[PDB]
Amino acid sequence: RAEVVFTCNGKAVGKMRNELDVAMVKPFEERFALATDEGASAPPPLALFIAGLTGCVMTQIRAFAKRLKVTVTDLDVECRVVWDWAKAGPVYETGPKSFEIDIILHSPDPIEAQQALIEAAKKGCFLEQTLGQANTIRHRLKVGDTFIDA
Amino acid sequence: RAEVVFTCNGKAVGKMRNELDVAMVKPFEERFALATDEGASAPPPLALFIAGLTGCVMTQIRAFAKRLKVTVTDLDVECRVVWDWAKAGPVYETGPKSFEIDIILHSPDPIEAQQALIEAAKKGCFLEQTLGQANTIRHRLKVGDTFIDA
Repeated sequence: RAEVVFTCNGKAVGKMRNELDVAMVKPFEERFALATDEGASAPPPLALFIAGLTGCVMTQIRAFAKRLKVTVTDLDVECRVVWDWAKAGPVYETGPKSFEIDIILHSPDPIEAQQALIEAAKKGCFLEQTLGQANTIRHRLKVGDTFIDA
Repeated sequence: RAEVVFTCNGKAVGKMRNELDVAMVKPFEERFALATDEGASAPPPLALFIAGLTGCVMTQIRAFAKRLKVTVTDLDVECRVVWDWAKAGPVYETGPKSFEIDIILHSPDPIEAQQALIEAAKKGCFLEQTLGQANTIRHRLKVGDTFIDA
């Protein structure tokens, strides 16, 4: 199994800002400091993906906590995603292997209440709900003035 | 159908750098300039996701083009993703609605060759292969020194 492994350790700061410490772990080790927020050399694509997923989960936890009667302090979310690849003639093909999200709430509330918040956050999180089902991506290729299926 | 809609227009620059012009379109309009690369106020989580997806696709196109005998110039990739939400008691639940990726190669090669490159890029793209299947995300909640399922 040739693997690509990313992790993200997210920490809640400010009102809605999440500071996302992303690392490639395999095939080699690199770190990227990213962030998300709500209100109003570049990293590799999988770093943006894992930061997005971690930030999405964190955002829903933070948005829903008071509504669901949970006090959360110094929220930390740790996410690990594993993919694998295989040779396919002159190129490679890929797929997902595992997704893990560990959540630290520092909450004074019942565990049942904390679980309700995590469940609500899972269903509120656009990206989690996307990842939980198969999706069809329509691809098209420009030819002249038109786009054909590709 | 209450929708959340993001777009990304990606442009290839440099050797592997992709400049990703992301917009929220619904529920309101915001723009974010992002980028990915390979070698060696913060945006919302869905902006990082769509930038990641667009950058992943572009990276595979660029990595595979010469290997598959395709000349690509001034690569541009346009991606549109639509989700929807619905009320669920005191909170909301979400899901994916549509994914569209339009590719502009400016290539002097046969259309069949360009399609082979796009197909190879689809299978090489970690994120496309992730999105094409259902995934299980294991969630855990810290309790004391241990993590329980959540």
